[PDB]
Amino acid sequence: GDLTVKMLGGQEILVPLRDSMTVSELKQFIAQKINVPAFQQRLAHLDSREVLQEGVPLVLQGLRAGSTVLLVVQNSISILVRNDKGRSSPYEVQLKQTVAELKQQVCQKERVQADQFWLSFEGRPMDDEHPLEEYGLMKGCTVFMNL
Amino acid sequence: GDLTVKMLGGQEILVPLRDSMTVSELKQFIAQKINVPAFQQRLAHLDSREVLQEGVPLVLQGLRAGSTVLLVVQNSISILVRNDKGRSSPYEVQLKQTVAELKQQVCQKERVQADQFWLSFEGRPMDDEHPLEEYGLMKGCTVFMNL
Amino acid sequence: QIEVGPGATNATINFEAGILECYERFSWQRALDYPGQDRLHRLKRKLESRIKTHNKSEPENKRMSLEERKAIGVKMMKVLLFMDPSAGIEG
Amino acid sequence: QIEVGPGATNATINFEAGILECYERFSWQRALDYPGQDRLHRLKRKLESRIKTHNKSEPENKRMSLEERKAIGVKMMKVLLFMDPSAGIEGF
Repeated sequence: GDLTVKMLGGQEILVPLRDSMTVSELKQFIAQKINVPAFQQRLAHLDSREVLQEGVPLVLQGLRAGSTVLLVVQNSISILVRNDKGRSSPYEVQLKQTVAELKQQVCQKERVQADQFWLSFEGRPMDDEHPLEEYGLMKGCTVFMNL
Repeated sequence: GDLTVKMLGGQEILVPLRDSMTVSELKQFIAQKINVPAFQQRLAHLDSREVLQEGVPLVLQGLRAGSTVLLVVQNSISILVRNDKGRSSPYEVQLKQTVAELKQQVCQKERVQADQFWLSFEGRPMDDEHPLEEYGLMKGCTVFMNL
Repeated sequence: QIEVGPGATNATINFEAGILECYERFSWQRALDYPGQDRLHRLKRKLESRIKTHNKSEPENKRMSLEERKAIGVKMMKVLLFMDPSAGIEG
Repeated sequence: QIEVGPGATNATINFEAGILECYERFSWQRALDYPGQDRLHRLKRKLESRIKTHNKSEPENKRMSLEERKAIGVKMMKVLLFMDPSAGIEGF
């Protein structure tokens, strides 16, 4: 078969999936064809509005030759936060998201509570309610954890 | 007591209402203060973001001396739609709200699904994607449920 | 610059139509300041001239007026604000 | 027009802050055309100057960067678009 992926600027990508193909695979195909990495891609059924499930073949989610999927691209950058022992660990973060949410990401990434540390950039403390753009993180920049 | 109605542009409107007045009485009050009719007003708590319940006095919904209420004005109107059994039922709608949500609205309002009936104005079938300004509805007029 | 394909002029028509409708809804709350109100009006005029010149070069089967472009404008605005395609439709 | 009072200037700063965030997100879809992309950047710069002139004549306890002004902007946009005050950060 063959499936159409539409985007808000009228692009339409024609991705052909046959067997048990997975939405991860879909995102990868479209990623190659549009130079936008699979994680920066949110996909949803055209009108069924249910955001598709990951590990499952698309052919279960009622996807078929002729169907249409909408792709919206969310932008984020990759950064590093480093821990008390000094090991940077990567993270994919959205600039509008809150710090709290990065803070909550570094919790379960490094198994700690979020009541314990500062979180600082350019040795500037980062307030849990503000968004990350406030502090101007860039690609591959490095945030600090302060117990 | 003293309650502040805050609108998007920073205006605040200090309705002194201790009482046990309902929300109709509040919308009426403010409607007198800023010349916007009760029907064109949506309201919610400032932090609870929940839109207030009509039947209940505002003293029950945890509004206190110095509370805060958000007021949004929507140039919309009021209308009747009447069902197969012949009983009319009031509905406030947005001119740009489309007949699709007016349909889904009378669904649970009445108690039926959406997939069965036309909906008509002046013996004109109404088309699901199209909005309501299309069909020139005025104050208080009447729409028909076509089984 | 960002590289855009064909149909970016059209989808920019629609996106800025919804931008206009946002303003309009805003100024109903007596919230649009005076330079911004005039920003609303310049936007509307410049948009309608863009809409007629654009619509002339499109099929009658896809030729839409300003007020119906503004409705797609809102539909693309809700997906942008909630970063969900699941907000385009009754969500 | 209308009946606009003081502090509509602050709310228009914020409103536009969200308009800009909207153009930004839009452009991520390689959907903002070239004149519109320059419209986005002109919006950003003239917004930043309006924000610094504004913040200086306000309390430092209510002096906000463009990037925090854009969070309020998106919030008032979601309440206008869904015509629900219940959409500021509770409606989805």
